Amino acid sequence: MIVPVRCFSCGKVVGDKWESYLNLLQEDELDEGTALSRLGLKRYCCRRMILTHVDLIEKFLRYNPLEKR
Amino acid sequence: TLSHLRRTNTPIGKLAKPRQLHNTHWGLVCPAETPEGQACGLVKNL
Amino acid sequence: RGNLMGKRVDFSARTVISGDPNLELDQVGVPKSIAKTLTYPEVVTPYNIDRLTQLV
Amino acid sequence: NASPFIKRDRMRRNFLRMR
Amino acid sequence: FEDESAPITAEDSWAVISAFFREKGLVSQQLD
Amino acid sequence: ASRHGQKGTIGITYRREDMPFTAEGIVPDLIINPHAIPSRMTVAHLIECLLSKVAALSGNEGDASPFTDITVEGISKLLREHGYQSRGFEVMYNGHTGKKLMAQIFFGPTYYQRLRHMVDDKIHARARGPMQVLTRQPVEGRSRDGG
Amino acid sequence: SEGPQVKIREASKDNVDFILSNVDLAMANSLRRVMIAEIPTLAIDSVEVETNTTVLADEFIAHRLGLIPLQSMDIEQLEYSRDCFCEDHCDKCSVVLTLQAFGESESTTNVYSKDLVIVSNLMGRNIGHPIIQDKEGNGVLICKLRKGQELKLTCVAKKGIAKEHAKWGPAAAIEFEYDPWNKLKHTDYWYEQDSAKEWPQSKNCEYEDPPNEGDPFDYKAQADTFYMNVESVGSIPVDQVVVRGIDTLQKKVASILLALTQMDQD
Amino acid sequence: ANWPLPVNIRRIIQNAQQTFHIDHTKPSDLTIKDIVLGVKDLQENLLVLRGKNEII
Amino acid sequence: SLHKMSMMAHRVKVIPYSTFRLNLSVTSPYNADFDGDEMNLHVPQSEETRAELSQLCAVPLQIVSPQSNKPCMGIVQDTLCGIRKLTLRDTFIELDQVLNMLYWVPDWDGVIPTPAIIKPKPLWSGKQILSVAIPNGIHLQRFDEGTTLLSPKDNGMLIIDGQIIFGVVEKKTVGSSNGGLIHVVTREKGPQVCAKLFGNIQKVVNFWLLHNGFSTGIGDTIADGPTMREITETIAEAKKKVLDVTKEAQANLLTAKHGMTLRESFEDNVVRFLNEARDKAGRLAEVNLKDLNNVKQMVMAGSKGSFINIAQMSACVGQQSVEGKRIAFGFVDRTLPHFSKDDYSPESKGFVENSYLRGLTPQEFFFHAMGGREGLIDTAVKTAETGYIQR
Amino acid sequence: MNAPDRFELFLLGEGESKLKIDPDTKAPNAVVITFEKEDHTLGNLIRAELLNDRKVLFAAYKVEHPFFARFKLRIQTTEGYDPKDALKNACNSIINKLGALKTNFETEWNLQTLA
Amino acid sequence: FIVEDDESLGHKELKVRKGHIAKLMATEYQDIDVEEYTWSSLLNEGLVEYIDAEEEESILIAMQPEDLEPAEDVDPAKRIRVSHHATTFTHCEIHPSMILGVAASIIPFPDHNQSPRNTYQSAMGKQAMGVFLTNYNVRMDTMANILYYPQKPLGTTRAMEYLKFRELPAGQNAIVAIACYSGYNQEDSMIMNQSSIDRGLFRSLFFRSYMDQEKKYGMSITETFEKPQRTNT
Amino acid sequence: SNTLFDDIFQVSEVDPGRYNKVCRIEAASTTQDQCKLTLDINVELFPVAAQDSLTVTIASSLNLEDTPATRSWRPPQAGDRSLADDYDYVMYGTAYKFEEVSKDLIAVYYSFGGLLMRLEGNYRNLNNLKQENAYLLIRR
Ligand SMILES: [Mg+2]
Ligand SMILES: [Zn+2]
Ligand SMILES: [Zn+2]
Repeated sequence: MIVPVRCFSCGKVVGDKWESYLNLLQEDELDEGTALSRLGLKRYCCRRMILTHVDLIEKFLRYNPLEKR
Repeated sequence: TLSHLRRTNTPIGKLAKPRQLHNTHWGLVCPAETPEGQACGLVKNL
Repeated sequence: RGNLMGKRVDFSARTVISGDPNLELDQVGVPKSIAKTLTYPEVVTPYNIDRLTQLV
Repeated sequence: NASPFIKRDRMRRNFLRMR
Repeated sequence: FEDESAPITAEDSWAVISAFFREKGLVSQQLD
Repeated sequence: ASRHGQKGTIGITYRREDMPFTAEGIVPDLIINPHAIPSRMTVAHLIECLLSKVAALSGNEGDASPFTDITVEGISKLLREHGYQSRGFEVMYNGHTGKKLMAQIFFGPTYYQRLRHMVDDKIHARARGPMQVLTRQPVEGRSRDGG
Repeated sequence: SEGPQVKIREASKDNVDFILSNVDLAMANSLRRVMIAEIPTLAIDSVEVETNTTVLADEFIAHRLGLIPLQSMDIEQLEYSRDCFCEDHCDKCSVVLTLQAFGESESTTNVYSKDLVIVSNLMGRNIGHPIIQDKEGNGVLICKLRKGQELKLTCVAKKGIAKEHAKWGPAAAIEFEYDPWNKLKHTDYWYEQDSAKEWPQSKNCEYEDPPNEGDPFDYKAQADTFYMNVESVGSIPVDQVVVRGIDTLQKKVASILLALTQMDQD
Repeated sequence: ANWPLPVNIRRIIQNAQQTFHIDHTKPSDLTIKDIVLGVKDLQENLLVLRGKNEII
Repeated sequence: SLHKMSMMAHRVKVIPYSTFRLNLSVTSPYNADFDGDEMNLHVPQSEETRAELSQLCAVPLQIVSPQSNKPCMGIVQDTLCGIRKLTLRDTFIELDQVLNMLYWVPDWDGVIPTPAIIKPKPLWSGKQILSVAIPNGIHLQRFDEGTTLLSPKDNGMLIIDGQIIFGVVEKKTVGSSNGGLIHVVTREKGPQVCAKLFGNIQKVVNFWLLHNGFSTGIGDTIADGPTMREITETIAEAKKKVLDVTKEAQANLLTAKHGMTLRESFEDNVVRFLNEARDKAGRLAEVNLKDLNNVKQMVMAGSKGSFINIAQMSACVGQQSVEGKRIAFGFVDRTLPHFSKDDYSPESKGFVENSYLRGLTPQEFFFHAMGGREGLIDTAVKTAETGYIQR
Repeated sequence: MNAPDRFELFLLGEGESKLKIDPDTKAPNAVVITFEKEDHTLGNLIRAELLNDRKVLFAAYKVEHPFFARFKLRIQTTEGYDPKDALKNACNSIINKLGALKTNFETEWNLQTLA
Repeated sequence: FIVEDDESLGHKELKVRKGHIAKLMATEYQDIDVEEYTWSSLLNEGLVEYIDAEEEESILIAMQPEDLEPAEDVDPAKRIRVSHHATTFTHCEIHPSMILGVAASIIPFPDHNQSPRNTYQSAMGKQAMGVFLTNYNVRMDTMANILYYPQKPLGTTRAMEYLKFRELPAGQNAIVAIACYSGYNQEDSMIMNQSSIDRGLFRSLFFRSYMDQEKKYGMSITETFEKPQRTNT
Repeated sequence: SNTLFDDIFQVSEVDPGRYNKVCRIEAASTTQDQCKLTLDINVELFPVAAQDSLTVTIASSLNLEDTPATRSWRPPQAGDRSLADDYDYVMYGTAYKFEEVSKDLIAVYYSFGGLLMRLEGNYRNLNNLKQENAYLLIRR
């Protein structure tokens, strides 16, 4: 629902590359493969972590908080 | 949930063969989506 | 048929089976929780007074 | 050999480029 | 594209399918 | 289970240093048996793994729709263009010793589903417990400490 | 010196690509396994949640926090918590971080690992800081807050190894190759028409002479000249992964020697 | 010719050949009368029913 | 639990996980898989039941089934594939791996066998190391087709004093078959020695297959270009024969076979031609497959798969049948609305000319779905009726 | 629920020793040493180093079950050579080779200036 | 689809053309100012038609438009396909993959599978774990299973784009080796990586909701939600 | 100990079969016109071509001293002298069949771990071979 911290297979930290992955797609107009290779994800185990991730936390954040401070 | 909302049921005491996938089922019910149990062929999905 | 010819019994266990090439042919790998639940009543003898005392 | 990729973002971009 | 009356391909029909699911949805029979 | 009727339970879990590894250091998340393939004739599992490998290497999600003109040879050509063996095999190494396996291993991403059958919701034992009111036999159901 | 030889082909901040020569297969594989699973590292081990109004579960957040790479340069100065005489944790065996995030903005506030604040006394060591790698300066994206949501929690990070849990592993993926030309015939190459054409040559084939295709099979040749590429998660520098792996394997063998001498003296 | 029968005679013959190291060149110590009488008394020793009357 | 071998007595080994663990060879009498199968345990509570449980219901005592006077437990799956691969003539094992294999056998006597090759390198064959698991005094002799005392194909089986002389060890030797190694060992040495044989063979073969590896892939389902052209020509000439028979029947020049009508004889001829087409294409694909083909290796070992699986994955799925006949005209005089009326062509009435590798056309997909649905219905009905019959 | 603690992969328990040496009655001058809380990482290294010893006739290791972090190491040496001394020599040679490897890697890394 | 005479081209052709496809895509990308062109627009212009099984008996349907409509070297990797050798079509299939249901549309390459395996997967796709709804936090369902990290499949069908499978996935892309590694994956078992499990592979949330009411049987026989004490209970 | 059989053979043909490491050679003796050999050879360790002259020897033991396997094999020590030092390819195996081809010709079958040989000839030179284990020493 949010980007995993580490790649499942090898353990490379991919959780810090998610926000820069979206920038490479929306304002640099790169295709997904070049955006993955630019971030340093050269193993397809790491590439499937970012490429196949679904950001379901954005849908969860549209609901109003139950306990609002 | 999507499969449950498009599920059909055929109540079964006749001499027909309602469990087999008929020719006329093309494009109307799924050719391979049915329970493996006693409801095989009787429960169909659109 | 449901109560005399067959019936539910005590001292029985059920879980998923998995393969183990490192077990013997006549060996079953029993979970430790299932082993702690299931019991055998061993009669106390001079041959097993010490082991049964330790188990108690 | 046909391309075995569902690439629908780039076709949306192309169709918006026609518009 | 350039020709309005050109015949469609197998790829174009998915657009038609999209229009179907833009109007019916997957539970259209129950609601109807 | 995979998306092809290939269900099964976890026999054992190995850590990363015990799993086989490729020359790129990639270890599987999952090892399934070859003997599940030929009798079940699940070719689409293999094509799905090959297409998913090409998809992950290229960054474009694979078109796995049924009646399209997508062949195994096209996916194999695309995989060879990425510098891998065209049929999905990879030279793997034994994790216990570091030696190369004599047979090369089919390797790649595959979509797997976690089914709702857990062992912890199914493990059950009863030495003694409550009895039924009528027959005075052990009750039914693991939630009631049944027999 | 006489023994295993190292020729580093490439060196980076988080990658070292080297050729380990004049060494057996077992010791190279043992070094690979020790780097993967045996190097002590600092990682967040326990999370005490005070406030959690996020859309993520407490245990979800705790699992994400365990996988945050923390600085572990001076991890040998830290003690294992099982070997410490404190009650739960202290400065001698743990590093206490805190995380206080509030959604005060209308847009979504991202909670990063740079927001983790060390509140324990480090005693001048070089541990506990979350590792920052990207150019933006933020860390790993921990959570996301909408307006009015709060996340207040305290992490205790203890030293451990990847055999206990993979969050303690600094080794990422370790590339490990030998005999790229298959001159030892350790693989029988699957093929359809031609094994040489259908199997792509590895990048290490430039570092060995190709076979002369008329010479007999060298049955006396053993596996040496390993091509290894260690990648660092970031917890320790990539050279310290290799050095600490050699040290850990050496300590394991020395512990075996010590146990052997202790039961020899009895 | 092939039918299910109790005792595998061929395996017993091979076990005797390999146990006593039959070289199939040295002449045999067996006399023919001994062979015939031994087979006959073996047939009399194959007991399934131990009754001592004509029917059994 | 249809039979007595589906309920047997084991010995407890307490393990630190939540599943029942059991040997792979004992799954065949239990009819047990590991796709979520559950099995019941029962604990005897007295010395009499504990004793007669281990003296009557014990797993080694049920190795040979009284149902078919042959063993019901055998070497299966990965152990069978690895025991075929281990006992090839090409399989030579170097000294370190030989020592690791020898230590993996629990009742190994501690003597390293003299290698089959002394010079220029000490190499042990796989037959030589597998013979360590076989107890001494075991003699087995089986001749396959074309098997002589010299075995050019390395088929058959010769074991003298527990030492493999020749023969690749396959399903005919260590499977649940009469006259195999399991049967001979349990009749000559007893049930406990046969259970130890199961364990020793599994341990040594599983270690070798661990350090050797075995896979299967998409490329194992692919026949080369000339073979695919030959398969297409075979299917095309069978379609030509079907078209000729159709023209003869439509000209009323086809005579009726005795005891059946004109249409029944026509359908029998068409089904025969399509079935022999599928068999010929599959035989071409199987002949094209190399010895390094993994599906071929599994079929040769007998561990999984058969000739028809290779035929359908690689060459041709073939004619789909519902109720023993071709696909009936469920519409008015046609099988699908994409065909014209009165179409008796193979593609109209359910012949799938494509393999699983090449993928089914939508009509072929639907006809194969009808065949699979009929198979599932027949499976459920057969299971219910046979449970009734068994009770 | 039945999952063992992960520290049982590398922590010696109560009443458990690191090594446990038994004489082997199958062959003369042979011992079986049970290594607790170790795995293939130590076993393969020790075995392959023992096979480089010239006076070692047999060296093998096995992990009898992957559930338990322990392995058995069988050593058979020549007459007059204690297998404990063979284990000591193999361990010492591994220590020396690893020290040389550490020094070589440190010098070669210090030669690198692009880090 | 509707197939008409189309005397301009001299042969049967689909009434839907590239202009209608362009209008449909323009409306679709407007949804993500010109005229709204929807499915009912196709229906009202006679481009598509609704056919039931009775009317399907009196029509001839082409499988594909570009193959069976126009009048007639081949790739050996492609499957063998006939063109039916007849040009009197009245309709065309919109796409043959729409013969499948919701569960079977998840299957990648179902035409490369044996049909019982497709049936088994259509059964077991309902037993998978994913995110059934995005408002599970505010729903007190009796049982709910949510994966930590759902991933959209690398190999995906066009049809599941309408099934919202890439938005609410029900699985993970696992790196899978097909190998006889240790003998612990025999008879449908699989060896999972423990290190991958430690990093969250297939880790899931489980929710269970317990309902309880205090019911008034009568005057004095009423239930109360309270913390009981051993002294008076 | 001593040589049970020794002869020089010329390889008539080499059949690889379906193997990659083992080839079955068929050779005929040069000194005797009716003694011939069919033998499986690991050709990666010992490559054999057609029309190759091979000295083929059968021995009951490798040590130079006379005989006094039940003894555990050990790796060869430095300075160990054996008959194998005089040859290029040494195999060890079991005799498993002694058949009579004719009134004079007998054939002996040996199995070196599954590598088979059939050696036939009459009995004035093959009478040393008996149902035991033997070494096959081949030099080129
Ligand atoms: Mg099952
Ligand atoms: Zn990775
Ligand atoms: Zn402390």
